[PDB]
Amino acid sequence: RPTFYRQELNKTIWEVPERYQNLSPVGSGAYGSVCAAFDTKTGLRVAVKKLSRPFQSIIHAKRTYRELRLLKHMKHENVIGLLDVFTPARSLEEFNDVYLVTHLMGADLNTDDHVQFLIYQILRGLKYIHSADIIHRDLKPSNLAVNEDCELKILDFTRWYRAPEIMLNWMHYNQTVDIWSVGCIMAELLTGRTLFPGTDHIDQLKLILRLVGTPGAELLKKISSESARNYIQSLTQMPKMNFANVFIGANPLAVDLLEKMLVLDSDKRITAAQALAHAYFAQYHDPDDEPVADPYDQSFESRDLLIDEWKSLTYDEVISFVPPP
Ligand SMILES: Cc1ccc(-n2nc(C(C)(C)C)cc2NC(=O)Nc2ccc(OCCN3CCOCC3)c3ccccc23)cc1
Repeated sequence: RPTFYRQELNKTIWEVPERYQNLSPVGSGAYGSVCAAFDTKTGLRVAVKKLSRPFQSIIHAKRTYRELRLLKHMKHENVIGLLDVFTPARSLEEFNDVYLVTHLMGADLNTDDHVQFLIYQILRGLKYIHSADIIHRDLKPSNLAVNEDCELKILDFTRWYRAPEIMLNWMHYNQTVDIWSVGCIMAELLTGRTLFPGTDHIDQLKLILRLVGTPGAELLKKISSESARNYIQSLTQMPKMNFANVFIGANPLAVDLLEKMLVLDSDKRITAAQALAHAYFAQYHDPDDEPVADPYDQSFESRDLLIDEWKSLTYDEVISFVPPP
């Protein structure tokens, strides 16, 4: 048990071990608040997350446990991972706050070579997480860490990048909702503008159908919601657009990979595994270093336990954490 020192950053207090210095507020909000700091034990700059009120409700305590256990299983280059994780209390009774650490990467994702490297790393990071049965569901430029080397990591701190089959609100889509999010990002990189800046769910939907055109008899026969079907079918029939003319001036392999990422039928959208195998990442693909992730247990997701129960479980995770080599 190292020396823990206290300090009031923003409207918040911070009680972290001596080894972390130059605590510089970087961001706060709906999650906890992050501070950039320097790790004298390893010489590296880090990002430290102080989870808000870890266990103020059952949703807070469950969510807490869910972040810790994920990041504790996440070990990939193109995916945020756990350097350290600590707290100032000894014994479960005193356990009140949790802090997380990671490689300070600087800047958020917010040149055909640059969109080539950049996007390749997202799909590489996605295939991995997805291979563990995890779906980001919140993929957007602000959730993509990138250093000056253009090296990019995925994390999770709009509707604009959300998949169609979840604007209407589906109860069980697939992992490719993430692939749609990528296609939206790749389009922003190449053009500079937000593909679908819908002002509302319904608006956003109009926007999306304008480019991709409205559903076919095959897709339509795949929606249970009369409401959802009634909303879509109730929109003026629209011809899908000529992506070529939409993204004129871009490498036609990038245009072609897009056509495969922005398909309304999640059942016919390209997966990450498959995306990496596109000709657009020929200069970067290598099937021998696009790893998958060990098996991830999220059966806990299904249960409803007491806050103290969720709390103990997390206490446990903390103390059983082993730092990377
Ligand atoms: C409940 C919950 C469960 C899971 C998540 N979740 N899911 C993912 C995956 C899917 C991408 C693996 C990632 C996360 N969690 C995070 O992305 N958490 C974080 C966000 C931003 C951070 O630092 C921001 C500062 N930024 C980082 C890089 O350096 C520059 C600044 C963090 C710093 C230290 C520890 C966690 C951080 C989130 C919440």
